[PDB]
Amino acid sequence: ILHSKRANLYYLQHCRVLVNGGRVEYVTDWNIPIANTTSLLLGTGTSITQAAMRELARAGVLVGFCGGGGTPLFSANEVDVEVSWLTPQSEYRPTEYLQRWVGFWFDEEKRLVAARHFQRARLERIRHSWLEDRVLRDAGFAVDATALAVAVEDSARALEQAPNHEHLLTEEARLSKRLFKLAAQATRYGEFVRAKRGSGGDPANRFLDHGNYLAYGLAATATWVLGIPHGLAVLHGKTRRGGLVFDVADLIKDSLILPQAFLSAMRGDEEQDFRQACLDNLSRAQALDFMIDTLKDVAQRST
Amino acid sequence: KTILHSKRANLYYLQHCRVLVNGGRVEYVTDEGRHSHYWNIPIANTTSLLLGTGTSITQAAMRELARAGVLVGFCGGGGTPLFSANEVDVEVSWLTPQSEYRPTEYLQRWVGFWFDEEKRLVAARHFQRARLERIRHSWLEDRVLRDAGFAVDATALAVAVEDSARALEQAPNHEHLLTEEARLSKRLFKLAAQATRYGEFVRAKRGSGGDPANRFLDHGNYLAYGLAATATWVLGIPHGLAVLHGKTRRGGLVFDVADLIKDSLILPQAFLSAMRGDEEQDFRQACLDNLSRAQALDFMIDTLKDVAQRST
Amino acid sequence: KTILHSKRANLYYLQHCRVLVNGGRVEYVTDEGRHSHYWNIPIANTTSLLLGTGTSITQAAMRELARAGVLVGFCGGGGTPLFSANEVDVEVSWLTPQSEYRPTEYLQRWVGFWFDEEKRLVAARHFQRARLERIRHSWLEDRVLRDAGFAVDATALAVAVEDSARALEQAPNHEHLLTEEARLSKRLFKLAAQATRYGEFVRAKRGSGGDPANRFLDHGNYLAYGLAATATWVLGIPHGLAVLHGKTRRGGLVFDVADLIKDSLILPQAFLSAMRGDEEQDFRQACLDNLSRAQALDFMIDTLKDVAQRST
Amino acid sequence: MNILLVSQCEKRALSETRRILDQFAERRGERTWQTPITQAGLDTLRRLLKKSARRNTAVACHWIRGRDHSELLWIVGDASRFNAQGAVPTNRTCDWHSAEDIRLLTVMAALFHDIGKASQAFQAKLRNRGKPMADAYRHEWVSLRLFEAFVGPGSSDEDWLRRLADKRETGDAWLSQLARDDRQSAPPGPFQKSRLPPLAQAVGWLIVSHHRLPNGDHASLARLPAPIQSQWCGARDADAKEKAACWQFPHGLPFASAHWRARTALCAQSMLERPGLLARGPALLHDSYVMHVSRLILMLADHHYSSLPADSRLGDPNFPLHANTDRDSGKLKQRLDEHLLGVALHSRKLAGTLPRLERQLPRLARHKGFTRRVEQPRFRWQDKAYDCAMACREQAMEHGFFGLNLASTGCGKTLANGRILYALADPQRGARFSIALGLRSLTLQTGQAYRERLGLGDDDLAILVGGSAARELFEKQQERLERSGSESAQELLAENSHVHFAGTLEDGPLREWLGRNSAGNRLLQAPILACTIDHLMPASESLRGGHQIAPLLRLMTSDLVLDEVDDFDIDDLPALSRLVHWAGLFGSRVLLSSATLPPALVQGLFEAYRSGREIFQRHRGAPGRATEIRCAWFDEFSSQSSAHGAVTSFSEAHATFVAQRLAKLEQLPPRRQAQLCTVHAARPALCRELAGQMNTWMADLHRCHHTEHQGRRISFGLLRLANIEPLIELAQAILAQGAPEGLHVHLCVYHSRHPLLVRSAIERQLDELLKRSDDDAAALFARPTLAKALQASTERDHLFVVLASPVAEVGRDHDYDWAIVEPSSMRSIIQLAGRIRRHRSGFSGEANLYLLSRNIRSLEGQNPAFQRPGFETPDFPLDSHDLHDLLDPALLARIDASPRIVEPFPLFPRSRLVDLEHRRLRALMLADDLGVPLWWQTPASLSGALQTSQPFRAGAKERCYALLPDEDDEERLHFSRYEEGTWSNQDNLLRNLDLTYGPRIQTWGTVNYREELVAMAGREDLDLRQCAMRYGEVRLRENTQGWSYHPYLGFKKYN
Repeated sequence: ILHSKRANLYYLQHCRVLVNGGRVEYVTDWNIPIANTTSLLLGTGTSITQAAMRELARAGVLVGFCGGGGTPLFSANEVDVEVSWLTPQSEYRPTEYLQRWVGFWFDEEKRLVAARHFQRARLERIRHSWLEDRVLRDAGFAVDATALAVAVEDSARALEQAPNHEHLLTEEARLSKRLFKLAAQATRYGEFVRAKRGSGGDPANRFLDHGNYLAYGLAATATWVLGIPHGLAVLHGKTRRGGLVFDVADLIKDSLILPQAFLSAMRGDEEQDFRQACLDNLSRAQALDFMIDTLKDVAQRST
Repeated sequence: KTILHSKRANLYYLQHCRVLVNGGRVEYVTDEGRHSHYWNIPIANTTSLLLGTGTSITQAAMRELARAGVLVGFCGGGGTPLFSANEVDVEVSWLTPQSEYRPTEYLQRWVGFWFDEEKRLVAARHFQRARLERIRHSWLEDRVLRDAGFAVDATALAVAVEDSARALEQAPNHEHLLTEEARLSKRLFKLAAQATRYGEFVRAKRGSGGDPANRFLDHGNYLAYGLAATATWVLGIPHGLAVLHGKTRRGGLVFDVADLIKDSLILPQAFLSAMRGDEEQDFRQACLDNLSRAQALDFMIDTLKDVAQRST
Repeated sequence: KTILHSKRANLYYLQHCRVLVNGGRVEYVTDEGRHSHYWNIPIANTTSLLLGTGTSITQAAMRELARAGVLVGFCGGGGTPLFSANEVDVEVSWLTPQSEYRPTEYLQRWVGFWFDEEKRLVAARHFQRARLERIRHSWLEDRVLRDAGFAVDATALAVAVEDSARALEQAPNHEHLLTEEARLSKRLFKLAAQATRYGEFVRAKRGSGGDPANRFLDHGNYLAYGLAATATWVLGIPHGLAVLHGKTRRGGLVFDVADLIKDSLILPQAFLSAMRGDEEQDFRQACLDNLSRAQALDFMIDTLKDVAQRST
Repeated sequence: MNILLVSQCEKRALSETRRILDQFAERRGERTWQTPITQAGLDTLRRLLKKSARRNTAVACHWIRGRDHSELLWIVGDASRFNAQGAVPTNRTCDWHSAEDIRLLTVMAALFHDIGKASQAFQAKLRNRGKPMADAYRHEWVSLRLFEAFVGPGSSDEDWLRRLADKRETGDAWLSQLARDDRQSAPPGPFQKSRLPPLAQAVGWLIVSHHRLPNGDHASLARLPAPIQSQWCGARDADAKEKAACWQFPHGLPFASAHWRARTALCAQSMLERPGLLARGPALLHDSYVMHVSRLILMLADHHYSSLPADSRLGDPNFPLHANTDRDSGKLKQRLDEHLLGVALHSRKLAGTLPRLERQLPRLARHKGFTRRVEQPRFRWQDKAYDCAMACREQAMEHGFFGLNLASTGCGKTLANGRILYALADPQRGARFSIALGLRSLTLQTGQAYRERLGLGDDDLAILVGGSAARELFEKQQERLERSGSESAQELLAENSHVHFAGTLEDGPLREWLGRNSAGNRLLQAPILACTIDHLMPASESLRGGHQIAPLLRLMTSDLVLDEVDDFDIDDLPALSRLVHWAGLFGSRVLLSSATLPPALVQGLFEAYRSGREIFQRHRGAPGRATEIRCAWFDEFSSQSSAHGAVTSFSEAHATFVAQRLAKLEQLPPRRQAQLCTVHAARPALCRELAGQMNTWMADLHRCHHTEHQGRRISFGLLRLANIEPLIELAQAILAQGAPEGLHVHLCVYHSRHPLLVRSAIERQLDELLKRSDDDAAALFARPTLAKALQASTERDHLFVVLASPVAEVGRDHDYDWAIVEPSSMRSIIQLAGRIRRHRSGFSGEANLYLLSRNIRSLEGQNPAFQRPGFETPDFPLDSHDLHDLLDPALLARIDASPRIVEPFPLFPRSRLVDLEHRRLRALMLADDLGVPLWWQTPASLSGALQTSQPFRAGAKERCYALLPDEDDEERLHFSRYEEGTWSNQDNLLRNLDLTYGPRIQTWGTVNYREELVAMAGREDLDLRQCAMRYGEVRLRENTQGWSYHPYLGFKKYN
């Protein structure tokens, strides 16, 4: 239920939230710390009432309606700002990460520094999931070990310098292009070229798109939890819609979605089974908590 | 495919119903004692929903609502806030869609200029300058209101607006701006009561009024808040980044945006509907007609754009 | 029970149909090649029918029509008279109900004053005095026409109407009155063409025009004739007792009564519909709207009553 | 606004109507919705309803205009369920005079069409999975020979019919009566003398021409189909064994099959029962309408059934023969009996379907932009034309129409044409017409401009982008198609061609045969189509293939507009005459829209239309109607109309209208003044000299004419050159020469050799920056693209110059201040004059148009100098090539359509340019001192001889190229070449070109290929490489050395 204990979030599934006796009680056909940091995430087969919303409103409990398992995040309550200029009088807990994000965002130098930190975290996740953890490999995802290490080292040696955002984007594209071929070799799926715009008919392409959708939903949940808007991207262009969501999701995109997609293509599993496997893997690695921690660290390590 | 969010006409206030998905359609159910009636909601033509007392929503219905960009708010019945946190009240608990990815230019401008107190008081002054202009426009230079029985004393309205503008020009800070806004609203209430030969009107607070004018004003505040929330979400600006009503109201940008049309379109219609013996549904439909005819949502969006652009 | 004949809104122009009784209902049938479609006629809300080219009626349908006081006329298609008796033309062959018994006061007044030539020219002058007043009213002192794109040169209309009234005051006989009416109608056509930026308009006779204005004028003449026939029958005055257009037109009282609204409501609407790219059905509906809004039938009834009363 | 939606849908349409309308409105009744809405939302709802609309869909939207006055806004779907006002009935209860003959002929020819596939050689070739061997004889020819065998020589038209009608007949001894072209003594053709009765001859022509037209060689034309010989239809030089193999039938012809013989007997008995059917034999044989409608049905049915999968529900289950093999695997697919029976069934179904096409196809009705009157005195002839068309509507419907829109350029003729053809339509049903622009290739920008001018969305107007393609795959793909045994499997329309339409394609009447998203179905379902005349030419000029089906169906089911019809080259005129004749043949109404129509061309086209309309009237409509074509004339000053049954009265009426128009044209004030310029007489030197002169010339023109605001002078100019390679050379010469003196110059290169998307981008920029009006300096200087360019430099004077090929004369609404024009033909001069100050009023009197004394092709010394484009030929030479002698000096004072519309007398065809043009046009079109009238005077439509003797777009053999990005790397671009459904790689043929920039000269109105490609791929939601291969073609003549490519100059040939 506790999707991300680092942020105090809860996931409710197949239960009706209502108020009887002045206290919210989730009558499933639960003991929750109703306080300024509760942040419920209602899921499949859940219905809420107006009284439930009122009692969750005079407790500082932000409420969001997410999909099945946690992603996507359809709609959620809006987090307020803890800026001293405003004086929000409520039981809520306004966040203070938007202030730091705005304070570092406009200078291109600090934006680039944060983007390079993002890429470093991405590569570290690749090396941890692909090599340090053999659970995926033992599941049937034997890799070329040394080749992946060489590619990660080359990507790090390219990202550690060459300023300008386009250079970082090109480096990320090259890393992904090499990584896809390495994964194809590892799983022996054969020759494979990713079809842009989600037009591919191969199992790998559709599974990769589904994983992209799940990761984007998770990133939206993380940004909503922290309170940063989606516009203030760090990697993508300032004109890209939902840039921050894509940047946050890219941390766990290549590390987890690619191996699970290739393994599900090998096994020939259905889309629902692949999605369930992806959700289980994301739960295992504390993906949401990792993205929240990475955003918090990026914000704090630039002041 | 659904209409552009700024070109949508409907707005729904619901009570004593159950909002759910029935056969792929978003519908609300009302219990008629021995039967249950399912009524469809045109999500592709509705800007926002308002769920009053005795409502409830499900995850499927909320998923289909947050896929055509339909905002959902949990208001309170009888023109009453959701609750009252001691000295402050919150009226609507907004559930803005998050899967829709919104434009990313106005948001950057707003976050860039929003953290400077002087640059944020400049924005409040610019917001009030448009409110006064639209009040003047609607009350005087438009014939639809006059043909419906609204006969405002042109000289009195002109002098009131001129005094309000003069006070605005010499505003030292936010408190005096709020005081001037309250004074203008009270004088406008008196003028509107006189114009519709409504009698003696005294404004009641926190939905304690009994006469139709007070109830209709309290109800129309919700429509104004819904339109303002829709506009702010469409431009991608968070509700919390207020410029004037941030001292006491959570999500104050909604109230600041709604103030542009609250005194210019809601106010005359409240007294016109009271004088006509209208029920709440008829007043709501009349207010929606007034907002759609005058393109209130477009005015809110354009004013937000102008404030953001001039902020630079 | 049916509505009062002066409070009825509909008017029907029919073509290429078969009017009959189907299951106790008066309906007309149109052949769609492989099917026949039956359309109902609201007899309890229709003042009169007009059967154009290719129509036919039965005895049962005509019996049910002449039981709610619904007049039936056999016009000609494309704004053409029924036929042309050498130098004169007849447009509508009226079938007035005879089982309904009409009031018997206005008829006595009309037959009493009608056989004196001086007392019948006095009536023609009084008829033209109301036509001028209604022209002035509709063209100038009413906003509905102006809000739809009609912007008449106020000074030119005023001087034209003043000259027409001055000519009326010194009218020696019927011929000069007819000449003045024709001059005023031509000048009004020119003014209306200028007002709607229609270009250069030259009036065509006997339905020979090709531009939309001529066709719409020829069509609206039929609606005017229908309303006038309804009014004359309602007051109980026979169609034949004319005061102005009795020299060349059978049933001239219909034309005399229709002249009151022909130049004041049909004329602006013809050019307004022409500029808007309207078909004949849309122009007909617009004209019916104008007549119902301005209460043209009530004006005709009241003018006939006033002429009869002042005759004594 | 408040709208009220009422639905009369049924069955499957009701579910979708409810699903769509429940999202936009609230229910009021069982089938009634109502909601407040905005105009944009209303348009969105209407387009959503029209996209997914079946045949049962019927939705009406009402509106409240004025109290007590409702107004029907539109009806989506079946409009017959509502009356004019939108009501509904309270209860509903229950002209082709040669349809049956066509149906019987088509069915019989379908049954006998592939009877020649029983040959041992053909069966072996179908079963030969190894190396293919070309068949000696075409299967159509042996099918015709078998028909001759069965019918018997000299047999009467009733004897063979009765013999085939006897089901108890298995006398295969008739095979002994067969002939064999493989055998010696040269057996007589099946059509000569009495080898075929007059009816079996018609069926034999239908059989022999179900894949290609019998184009042969060589009084002969008038005697058709008699002179048809074996050498006319295919045939190859092969050994005697191969020739003999095509005649032996080991497994027997499909006569033993019970179902085939039963159907044949049924058809024969039906033909015999028909009263007088065996009497119209010679009449039907030479009737172009009957034969061509029968052949269209037969070919479409064959094309449909050749793609269907095998069916065991009809035909002998264990028949030994076969018809085709699946191309995917090569295994045998269809038995011959099943194929023939299916082709016959679909032929009968199509013959039944065709009469319903005038009511089942979508139409455009209730449009207000075509009926709304104008408010400005300038555009007040568009209303006179509409009134004139409405006055004729009934007579035009009853007898036909041949309109002539002779209004001068810049008057807004597109809206006038739309309004005229909408007025000619029945108001209850709606209008359907085509806009055939006289261009080689239609860009997307021109289609969008047509949509904007007519005020129509993509739900009402479709655009057939690209240009027509001559047969290139006729050698490679035909091999595979013949090997598979289904030669009628090629697409009805070309492959790269795309129809940009977003309307009702769900339940179209011809969905079964054409497809659903296929480019023929969109071409037919679109109420209004914007194509080129080259797209409709394959209707009448298709020799080999089914390319003639979709254009022909469009011709039968629509009207016709020929925009810029005189722009066609003189050699291509007979093809246009044939197209007009067939437009008049199938009941279409043609409206010619050109400002410079000479009398001879108009007379020839009218004669063709009248000849076609006579035969159409003989088959469709009330019999006995006299051929009185309702001719109409439209112009900027008035509009007339009259009926004419001969070219003798039509010529007089045209002359009268031309005289009146000229009289009214003389009194017009002058707005263009032309001055002759004499140039000083290879490429790198001549172009350099021209660029040197066009500095002083441009300076003088800018000084004379310009716009002044805030002390800054900007002037827009145009330089037109006859050919492209000289244009590119002169562009380089200007570019590496710099500004003349302090006069900053912006140059734009615009020709037809750029990529299509690049060309459309250049057109989009030039159509947005070159829109001018009187006293528009304040807005002109505030335009962003102009603003940046002006502010960047410090010079107060700017020269925005456009260097354009003859492609800038058609479809370009541009207002220039001055122009330097090379002389090609008088029409070009008039069209380019009609563009300098075309929107503005007020003339300063100084010369604004400069004409060079002689063209480049004369400076180089080539003779004839006025050719490609031009009219000069060795047969019609010119005594001079200097404009000082070929032009009347009085013409430079005022240039308009006057020299072109009227015919000067006496004609001096070797000293005056316009006299030469008129002499050539009257020599070819009419007669004067292989005639065009032979297309309808003699039965030449039964063979492809005319299409080969007078070809269309003959000469150069262009090849399709593109800048395809690499599959692996999007950044890398590869110069490809469409060879046969596969883009090869030709990087070795392309090289970069280096451009040198002079002082103070940049390039304006250009585009980057990559950015435009990605932008249009995103707009169309298509793959980037797919977008490149679909809208980035460039047609270049084959050159061994290759080409040099620059983004701002296009592809220049390299040697």
